[PDB]
Order: sequence, then structure tokens, then C-alpha cells
Amino acid sequence: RFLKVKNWETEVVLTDTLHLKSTLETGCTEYICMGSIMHPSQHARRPEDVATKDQLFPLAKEFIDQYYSSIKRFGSKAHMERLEEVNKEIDTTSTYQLKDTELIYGAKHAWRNASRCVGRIQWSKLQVFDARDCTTAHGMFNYICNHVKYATNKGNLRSAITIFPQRTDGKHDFRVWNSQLIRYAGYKQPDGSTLGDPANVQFTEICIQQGWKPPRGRFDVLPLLLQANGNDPELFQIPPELVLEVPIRHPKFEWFKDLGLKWYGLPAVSNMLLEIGGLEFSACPFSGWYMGTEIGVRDYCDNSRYNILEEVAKKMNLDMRKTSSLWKDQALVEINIAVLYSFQSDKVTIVDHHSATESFIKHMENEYRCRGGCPADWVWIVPPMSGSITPVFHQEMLNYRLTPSFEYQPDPWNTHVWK
Amino acid sequence: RFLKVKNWETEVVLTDTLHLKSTLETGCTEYICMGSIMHPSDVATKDQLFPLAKEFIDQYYSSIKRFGSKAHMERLEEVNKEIDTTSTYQLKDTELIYGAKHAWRNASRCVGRIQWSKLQVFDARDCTTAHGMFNYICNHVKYATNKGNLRSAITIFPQRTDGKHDFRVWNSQLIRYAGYKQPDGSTLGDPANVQFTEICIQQGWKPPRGRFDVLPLLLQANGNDPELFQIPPELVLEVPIRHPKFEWFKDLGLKWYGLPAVSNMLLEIGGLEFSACPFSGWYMGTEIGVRDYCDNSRYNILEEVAKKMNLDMRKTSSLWKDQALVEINIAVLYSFQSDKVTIVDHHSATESFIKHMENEYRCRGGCPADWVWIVPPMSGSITPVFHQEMLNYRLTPSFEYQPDPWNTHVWKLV
Ligand code: HEM
Ligand code: HEM
Ligand SMILES: Cc1cc(N)nc(C#CCN2CCN(C)CC2)c1
Ligand SMILES: Cc1cc(N)nc(C#CCN2CCN(C)CC2)c1
Ligand SMILES: C[C@H](O)[C@H](O)[C@H]1CNc2nc(N)[nH]c(=O)c2N1
Ligand SMILES: C[C@H](O)[C@H](O)[C@H]1CNc2nc(N)[nH]c(=O)c2N1
Ligand SMILES: [Zn+2]
Repeated sequence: RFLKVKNWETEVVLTDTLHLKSTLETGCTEYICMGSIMHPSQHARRPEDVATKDQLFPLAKEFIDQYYSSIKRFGSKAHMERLEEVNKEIDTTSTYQLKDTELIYGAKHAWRNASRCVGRIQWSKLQVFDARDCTTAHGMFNYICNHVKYATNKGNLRSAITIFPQRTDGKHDFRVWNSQLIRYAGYKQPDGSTLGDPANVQFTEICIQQGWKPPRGRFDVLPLLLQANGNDPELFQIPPELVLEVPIRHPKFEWFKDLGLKWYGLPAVSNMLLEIGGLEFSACPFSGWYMGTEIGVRDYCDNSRYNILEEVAKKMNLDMRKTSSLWKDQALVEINIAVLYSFQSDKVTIVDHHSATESFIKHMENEYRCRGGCPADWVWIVPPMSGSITPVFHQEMLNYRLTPSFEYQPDPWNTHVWK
Repeated sequence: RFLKVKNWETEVVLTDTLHLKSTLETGCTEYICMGSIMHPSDVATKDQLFPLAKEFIDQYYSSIKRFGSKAHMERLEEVNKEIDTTSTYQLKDTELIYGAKHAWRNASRCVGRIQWSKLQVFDARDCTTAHGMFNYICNHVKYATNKGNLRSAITIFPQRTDGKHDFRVWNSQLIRYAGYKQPDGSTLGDPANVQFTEICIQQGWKPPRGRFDVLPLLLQANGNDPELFQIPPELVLEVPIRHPKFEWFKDLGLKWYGLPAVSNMLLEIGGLEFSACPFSGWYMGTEIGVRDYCDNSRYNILEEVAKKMNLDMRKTSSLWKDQALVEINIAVLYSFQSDKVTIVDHHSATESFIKHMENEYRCRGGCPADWVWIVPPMSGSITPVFHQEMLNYRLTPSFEYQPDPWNTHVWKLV
């Protein structure tokens, strides 16, 4: 009925009661902790495809209850009517439709509840685009182009989510097949090396197999591969003037520009599922702005990604014979300096890991003060470099699953039956 | 039943069955994870002790391929008699060695466990006085230090009886530097040790009031009041920190000690509790260079190093802290290696741990591991453990936390 978390740097202690409202399993038990498992749990709130009434209505009522509680009604005329309305809708279609206010509330609370996101101090400043009238992949492309243009905003980035029609029977899903709206292709080379982004090799081959003509470069913006109402997906080229990119250079190393590195400005996750009141929105691309380490540490320096540490260390004239010279650590810092300096030079929104983690601590305090807790996944929140010199490293966190939420979902090529 | 862990860099999958053998709590529930909680939330009765002892003896005889043997059954017989008649029992030397090694093997927060089976166990269960403890600890330090060629070792003092006669080393490690709070609010030496430094001074220690004073040993035998002892200085190996490129780094006056020797934990074997069990290995560089030197509440040297580096400290996004952190850690490693004092960098150490993990899953069915502690405090994702899924569970024998002695000791003098 109370769990404390301590900050070992400041000795601030916070007391969590929000976890009493947690809905589904974390994967852990009294005897085993799964805190570093990427997908520890298959506990879902509704089964399979179209639920029965007693499966869907309880989840709808819980969400509608929560929304009307949040606005200081509950039991109000409108709340009770809304319940009866959802009841008849489920009775007569096996599903129900969210009001615009409920949709906005649900999307913001899914972000507020995302325990792996260090950026949630921003959660209530989210632009919600209702795309539930969409019917074809051409319409999805139009909605996505507008999202990208609004969110990019000539570099002054703005958080947004575009929400396509919810799942019905499971055979008419709307899906963005891309993992992010904007990523670079990867190509398997004949000798066995990889050109471009190795993580995207499989998705790139699907695009090529669907007729995409690849330029076969290191930074080829992938097409959109969009699926509407369960049909076969269709390819679309994002107008390049909508794709803001930042050439990476270094404030001291004149030679850094000659590595030919660039990255895109808009991080826009498009493969997750948005769950609100038992409704599943299988296409719901959302975007914010980057923390530098996402590009500078993971995208650039993961061994299975662009893996650039060896090349940077060379130009730096570092001793690479032994691990203990820390040549990887030293190149890693310089790369992240360049990423930040380049984005900032071009006035493209970006946040460094010191500022972001500091904001998150402030967000945690805010959430404990007003909400009685903040679900947080230490394994994901602590940045992938310089961990203990950021404040979150020293902050204990409780992780639990609240709804509405963002969920993982299978890649659609593993499940789609082609027509 | 099986649980799978995946490495997201290599796609290697490992199957854990060993978790079925755990019976002590992690702190998590089915609906909350407390994996980042440092300390998630007293003498056993006869009835409590019997099953704990059986489980240990069973696993010991299993490990030596004599489960079910006559020797196995007579040992269980003998143990139960001792509990029945004395309310406790005594480990054979072989079981003590096995138990100590396996508490190490089971330490989910230790990245250095590839070495677990090479541990020198010093049986100090005949000790009766603080003078005896000092002698045992001096010999441990000398053996472990080995002129820089460090060797892992543990020294095990008598087990708890009624809880009123505990053996305790009051120090948190055998070798640490003092900390002194100044009148003006500043701190000289190690801020983490200010409280224990004050206790020492109160007990009669005359402090030099320098930045790197090796603390005296504060030793408690049989539940008596603890007594002060000065470790002979020639047994305390230290490394002056210099940098391979920055000639000014040596002018910072930094040094550290070579032997990491944890002395405030409790060793639990077969339900028996060894409250004084100091153990030592060798350092991973980041322990000194990231935490001891750069934690804001420790020596906190980032500012001074970055100044000497002429870094721009006006904005955080210059990553001046990150830049200075790396150079400090280069200096630590270079200094120890130059003086031929054993040390391991975080890249080598985490690679070894991955190989140790694989091996443990193959020969033992798993390896409990605390990702939050195993991942080094700098350069996290460029080490292989970052990408390694891990399962955390509590196996016994184990090393456990215990309260600080000055919070529970009832003083006997005057
Ligand atoms: C506005 C600035 C934002 C910043 C700086 C930020 C930062 C981050 C970072 C660094 C991660 C870890 C990414 C990784 O390692 O793969 C993350 C994850 C995540 N973010 Fe945010 N974020 C922002 C906005 C948003 C928005 C607008 C949403 C949703 C509406 C969101 C939802 C999520 C979710 C669900 C995850 C977890 C993804 C997963 O489990 O794979 N974030 N965020
Ligand atoms: C031989 C080389 C060894 C290396 C390189 C090593 C490495 C480490 C490191 C880096 C930590 C984390 C320290 C911290 O962040 O505070 C740790 C923790 C730990 N080590 Fe090892 N270690 C070694 C030997 C040993 C030995 C010999 C034992 C016991 C016999 C041991 C038992 C432990 C335990 C119980 C912890 C957890 C401490 C806690 O929770 O505060 N280690 N080790
Ligand atoms: C909105 C947003 C802002 C930001 N700064 N980063 C991200 C991200 C990411 C990285 N994805 C997360 C989703 N996962 C399925 C794959 C990896 C998202
Ligand atoms: C044997 C050993 C080798 C090594 N490289 N590091 C350590 C440590 C530590 C840090 N202590 C651990 C005990 N905890 C109570 C406080 C913090 C120990
Ligand atoms: C195994 C481990 O959980 C996995 O590598 C995680 C660790 N922490 C992470 N943290 C973030 N922000 N992003 C990630 O992709 C990961 N990967
Ligand atoms: C709050 C968090 O659990 C705490 O800061 C931990 C994080 N991981 C750690 N990891 C190691 N090796 N040592 C530590 O002291 C800590 N501290
Ligand atoms: Zn857990």
C-alpha cells in the first residue's frame, strides 16, 4: 500500500501509490526478476480477434470511468449516458468508437504511461491527428506526409501522433510496415559486408521485392510501405523536401565532415500498437525529437548498426591495439559531440543526455507529487553512455504497466496473407 | 519449465532452468518490478535451520557426485544431531570452501565471476579476539596483494550464535581513505567515509587529516566492543595516478589502493551466518575512475580535470563531463598497468562475463545476473553485457547485506 524509491545522490525519497492501479503482469515474480528482458510478458487485456461482450465491455468501462474521473465527473449525466452508448455500440457492432476528447486523452496518457521513455515531461503537449476516416494506403500516405510536415516544422520539432482506424476482426488491420517513418536502407553486399543500416536489411529487401528501385547508398531514405484495411501494402516515396536531414560535422575536427555521415531530424515510431479501453490501434505513428545518444551511441556505434567506432578512432590517431587504451570510449564521446553540435548548428531540435535525464528527474518528482507515482524502466531510462554521471543512474525506479499504453506487435510480414 | 534469454547483438539464445532452484525473494511482484531498488525488502530456530542445512548438504554432495551415498547420509545424520543438541552446527572445511566459492558464483551483481572457482579460503573460525582478527586480516592482505599480482581470497570468522556475540569488521572495506568534514562545509578525503572516520576518531584514532589517509581497522570479536588497529603501511599497496599524455595529471595528487576488499557483508551457507567474512579480488577500472573519482558525492574531480583540459564547461552539450571522464579512466588503467598491479578494464571484464554466462548456462542451467549492476557505469552500450538479456534470482549460499554495526551494537564499556 506503499513503496518508496530513493535517490542515492540527493537522498530524496518518494512514495508510490500509483502502482496499485497497475493492470497487467511485468513478467517478474517474487523469485525471478525479468527487468532486462525486452519482451518479458504476453499478458494482454483482450484475447485474439473480436472479443465477446463480456471481454470488451469491462475494458471499455474502465477506460471511460478513468476519463470521466480525470475531468471531475464520474457518475455525471454524460458519464452514465456514455456507458449506455458504449454498451449499445458493442451490442450492435462488437466494438465501439472513441469520442475525440477520449482519443486525445488516451493518446496522451499512453505516452505519460510509457515507462521506457525519458522524454515524458512533455507528455501533455502532444498534437493528436485523428485519421480514423482513412480507407486506403493513398490516404494513409497523405496523413503521414502531413504529420511529418507538421512535426518537423522547419527544425522546430513538435510532438505528434496520427491515429488510423482501430483493429476490427484482425484481418483488416491498418499497418505501417516501416519501423519508423524515416529510416535508411541496408543492403547485403556480395562479399558479405552490409551497406547502409544493417537493422533494415530485411525490410529493405521487401521494398525491393515490391518494386522499389534502390540507389544503393549508405543513407537511402526508405519508401513508405503502407497497409490499409488488411490489403496488400503499397509503396510511396516521401517527398524529400519533407525529410529534414543533418550533415554531421565536428566543432574541432575539420576532418569529421569527410566521413560523410548524416542523420534525419525526426524520430517517428510507426510499428507499435496503441491500446485504449480495449481498442487496438495497430497504426499509430508518433514522433518527438532526438536525444543525441540515440544517434551518436546506438545508431552510429552499435556493432550491428553503422558501427563507425573503428573509422573515427583511426582519424583520431588513437591506439587501437588493446581495449584498455579506451579508444572506443574516446571516439564515442567525440561522435556524440559532433551529433549535438551539428543538430544545434542547423537549429534542429535535439536534447543531450544530461539535460534529458535532469528533466526526467523533475518529471518524476512532478508525477509523484500530483499522481502518486511514475512507472519507469531504469534499464531503458539510463543513457547508453556516461551512465553514472547522469542523475537517473542514482535514482531508484518502480516499473509497472498502466493503461492506456503503447505495446509491441508482430512485424506484419510474419503474419500477412498476400492477395 | 524453461525461460529463454536473448542477446540482441548476437541473436544467441540461452535456456535457463537453474531459476527453478531459487526460494528467496527478489523483491518484485507479478505486477511491479523493483529491479533498480538497491535494497529491496535475528537467529534461526532449530525448525528453520534443519531444512536449510539439508538443502546445502544435499547440493554439496550432488556437486561431488556422491548424492545418496553412505557418506552423504551419515553427514545429514551428523548435522541433524548437532542442530538438535546445540541449536546450530559446524561446517567441514570442504563444505566451507565450497560454500564460499558458491556464494561468489551466485553473486548476481558481480561481473568478475569467471574467476569464481579460483578463490583462496582462509578458515578463521578458531578466532576469539580482535587481536586475532587483525592478524588474520593482515595475512589476507599480504597474500591477496602478492606484490601487485593480485589473488582472490576470503577470510571467514566464526558464525553468528545468539546474535549477541557477532564478529564484525566495522570497516566497509579493509582499505579505504578517511573523510573529514571541514568547518566551512567542505570535505577532505573521501566523503563516503565521513561517518566511519568520525567513529574511529571517537575510539581514539589520531587522524593525519590528509586527502588519502588509510583508515584504521575497527574490529569486533564475539560481540565485544570493537578495537582499533593500524594496518602495517608496507602491506598497503597504492598506485599514484598519472596520465600517458597529460603531464599535468600527476599534479592532481591522485592515488588509489590496489586491493578491493569488501568487509561489511554477510556470508550465508546452509542457514549459518558468517557476519565477518572479508573478501577481495582486483579492480575493474571504472570502479575507481568513474564512481570513486567522479560521483558527485565522492572525490568529484570532473570539474578540476576538465579545467586542466581547457574544456568549455558553460554548456552541458559540449559533453565536457563525458570527455573528462574518459581521460580519468585512461589514467587509472595506465597507472595500474605501469606499476604491474592487477586491474581489468570494463571492455575486457564484460566480454569475460559474457563467456562465463554462456558457460554457466551450458554446465549449470543458468547464471543469475543483475543487469543494473553488471552494465558498467560508463560507455554502457559499447560493452556486450548491455545487449545481453539476463535473469535475476537469489541462490544460496549467498552474500547478503547487513546493518551497519554502530546502529545495532550495544556498547559495554563503563
Ligand atoms: C518529445 C521528445 C521525446 C524524447 C526526447 C524521447 C526520448 C526517448 C528515448 C531516448 C527513448 C529510448 C529509445 C530507444 O532506446 O530505442 C524513448 C522511448 C520511447 N518513447 Fe519517447 N521521447 C520523446 C517523445 C515521445 C512521444 C511523443 C511518444 C509517444 C507519443 C514517446 C513514446 C515512447 C515510447 C513508447 C518509447 C518506448 C519504445 C520501445 O519500447 O521500443 N516518446 N523515448
Ligand atoms: C576477481 C576479480 C573481481 C572483479 C573484477 C569483480 C568485479 C566487481 C564489480 C565491478 C562489482 C560492482 C562493484 C560496485 O559497483 O560497487 C562487484 C560486486 C560484487 N562482487 Fe565482485 N569482483 C571480483 C571478485 C569478487 C570476489 C572474490 C567476490 C567474493 C568472494 C566478489 C563478490 C562480489 C559481490 C557480493 C558483489 C556485490 C556487492 C554489492 O552488492 O555491494 N567479487 N564485483
Ligand atoms: C517518439 C520518439 C522520440 C525519440 N527521441 N526516440 C524514439 C525512439 C525510438 C527507437 N525505437 C523505439 C521503438 N522500438 C520499437 C524500436 C526503437 C521515439
Ligand atoms: C571483491 C570485490 C572486487 C571488486 N572489483 N569490487 C568490489 C566491490 C565493491 C563495492 N562495494 C561492494 C560491497 N557493498 C557493500 C558496497 C560497495 C569487490
Ligand atoms: C538486454 C537489454 O534489455 C537491451 O539491450 C536493452 C537495454 N536498455 C536499452 N535502453 C534503451 N533506451 N534502448 C534499448 O534499446 C535498450 N536495450
Ligand atoms: C538506483 C540504482 O539501483 C543504483 O544507482 C545502482 C545502479 N547500478 C549500480 N551498479 C553498480 N555496479 N554499482 C552501483 O553502486 C550501482 N548503483
Ligand atoms: Zn523485476
